[PDB]
Amino acid sequence: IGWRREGIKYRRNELFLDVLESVNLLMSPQGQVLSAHVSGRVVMKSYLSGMPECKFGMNDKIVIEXXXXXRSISFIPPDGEFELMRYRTTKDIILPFRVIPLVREVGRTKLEVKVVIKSNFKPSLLAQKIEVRIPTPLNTSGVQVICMKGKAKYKASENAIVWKIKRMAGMKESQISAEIELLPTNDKKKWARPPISMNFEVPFAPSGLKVRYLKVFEPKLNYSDHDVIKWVRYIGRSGIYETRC
Amino acid sequence: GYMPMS
Ligand code: NI
Ligand code: NI
Repeated sequence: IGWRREGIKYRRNELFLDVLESVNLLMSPQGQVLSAHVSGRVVMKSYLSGMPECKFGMNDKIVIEXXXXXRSISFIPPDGEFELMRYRTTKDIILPFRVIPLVREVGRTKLEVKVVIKSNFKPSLLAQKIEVRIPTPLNTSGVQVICMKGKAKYKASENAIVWKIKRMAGMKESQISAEIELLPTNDKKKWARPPISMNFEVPFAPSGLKVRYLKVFEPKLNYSDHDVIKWVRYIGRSGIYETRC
Repeated sequence: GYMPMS
């Protein structure tokens, strides 16, 4: 085998699986999914004695891109960290956040903007590193914001209001209110509202993918599957996650 | 984070 050496020994035969997924979303103002897809990979970090024959079991939510395919992949892993597979999904995707924008014009001077985010996942799970990005027009002379959760700055250079939230549990609701003070502008120029975009990180796979087992068989050496210490983690992050306002 | 596999 060109990817694994012969005499590997570990007192502690341990493995770690990472399900890493990017969820992409384009949503209309009223809540229609215009486009949604997940890109994921599974990274394995393995410390297993000898030359173990491994079998990776999941739950078929997935369109997969040296192993042997059978819901079930069989393989002898290289020692250390490696990428076990890449995959893509478009069906039955968990959208972790709903963004509900609201924009009222007030003469030619104010823009009243309210944005509500709802977390759609188990309340025992926490999203982290949440950022909500609200674009502002170029003739913006000032911004007032109120938000009961997190912090928000108008970043004039970036022409955006950036709302940051460290933690948010599932099945919760939060909102920000902004008043966008506008300069006079060429009348025929009308504002084409860019989307409100999110970033976040969730401890589950938006695809729905579940690891069911990783079975280790090593026929020469005197450890077996129930000897192997096995860990899994899921890191779902936003890709393009845009809601049209 | 890492959770024991069941
Ligand atoms: Ni490790
Ligand atoms: Ni035993």
